[PDB]
Amino acid sequence: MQLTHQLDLFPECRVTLLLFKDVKNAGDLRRKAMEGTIDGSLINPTVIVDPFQILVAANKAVHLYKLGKMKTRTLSTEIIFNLSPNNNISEALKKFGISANDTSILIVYIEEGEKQINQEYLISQVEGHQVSLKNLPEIMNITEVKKIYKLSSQEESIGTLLDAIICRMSTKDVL
Amino acid sequence: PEAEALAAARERSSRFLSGLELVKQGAEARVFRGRFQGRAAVIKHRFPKGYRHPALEARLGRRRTVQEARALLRCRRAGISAPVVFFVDYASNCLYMEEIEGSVTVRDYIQSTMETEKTPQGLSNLAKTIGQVLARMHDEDLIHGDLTTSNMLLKPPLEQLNIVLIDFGLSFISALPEDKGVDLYVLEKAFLSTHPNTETVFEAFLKSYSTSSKKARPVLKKLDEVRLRGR
Ligand SMILES: Nc1ncnc2c1ncn2[C@@H]1O[C@H](COP(=O)(O)OP(=O)(O)NP(=O)(O)O)[C@@H](O)[C@H]1O
Ligand SMILES: [Mg+2]
Ligand SMILES: [Mg+2]
Repeated sequence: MQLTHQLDLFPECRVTLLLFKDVKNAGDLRRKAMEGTIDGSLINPTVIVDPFQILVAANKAVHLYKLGKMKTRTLSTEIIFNLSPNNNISEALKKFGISANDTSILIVYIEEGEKQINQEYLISQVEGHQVSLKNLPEIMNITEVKKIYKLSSQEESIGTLLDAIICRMSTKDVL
Repeated sequence: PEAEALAAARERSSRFLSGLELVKQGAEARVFRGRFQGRAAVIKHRFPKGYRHPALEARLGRRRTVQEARALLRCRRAGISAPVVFFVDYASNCLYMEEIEGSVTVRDYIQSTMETEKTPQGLSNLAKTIGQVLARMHDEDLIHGDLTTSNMLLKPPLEQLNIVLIDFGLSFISALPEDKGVDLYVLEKAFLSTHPNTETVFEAFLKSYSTSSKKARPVLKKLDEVRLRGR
């Protein structure tokens, strides 16, 4: 099943998370996202350590989308870029996006007002099993997180990994 | 930036901020508290005063906000406990950060500890810990820019002496021992005219600073210079 949160700063916008395991049509979904035929952002679920991560990225994405000041082409790509610790757009869509061999995929989309997204059709497009977002810990790989964010011993000594992750995401646009 | 779009972001951000619990209306900024996507949060709004050239006004709010955001990142990476940055809105100059739930400023702990103890000697352990924190901070070449006892919090459980630094709007990077001693001298002045008869306690912090920083000797010599020159 799904996970949905309102955005505090943009109250008419819902952010919805969908998680899938045993995904067979990985590369196909990938090319369908490049095309613009599938809804939302396809994210590498193994380096997401918490929905708060996705929500911080979605909040900054909607903020710059409304300002017409995004770094990437679309809202869907902006969400993924904000997940990156650094400002290299291409490394970021490649790393935090889905690979051809992914068997786990996370779908994040943003609805505003009453314009809904065909959730059934989007689930309809994935050859895999939509699991509760509660299973995200099973799919998240702390080793890969600590590697792609380059998290210190020093950072672990004064907070969570989530906390260091959020701090890099939230301040990279000034560093 | 489209004018209409920008103004909409500003009125969106103040609509949100209104309704929140005001924590502190300060000289340059308002601090509110609330929730940000499920987490306990504090929001520092560097509001425009209208009493000056709005270009100068917005430049100032922006530079403070960018300075604090940059420092809070640099603290986290360097193992220096300060609030996690959630989101920085540069259209309005608001910093969204984790609230240090239940915190007490170090100033309030000092005044409340010298009204019951009647002595500063119970504060020595506080002093030592602060020496460690500022030591590590200075050793990564971070200058706080406004070291006061109101810009240090104590994270519950209060008695473990878990210190969290805050207010980095004037922070910056420098290996200059003079800049570090100036940082310490601002703190000493703060002590002098906030917590009377705490000179024993500043020296206690200084001793522990000397011990936990191996770049300390030049810093303390420059601090003596600054004490003398007064600047
Ligand atoms: N992250 C936080 N968690 C909890 N309390 C906080 C936090 N940040 C600030 N506060 C409280 O709100 C006050 C404002 O913090 P500060 O960063 O010093 O803003 P300021 O601009 O300096 N306002 P002022 O100190 O009056 O000039 C602090 O003195 C604390 O009492
Ligand atoms: Mg202050
Ligand atoms: Mg301030």
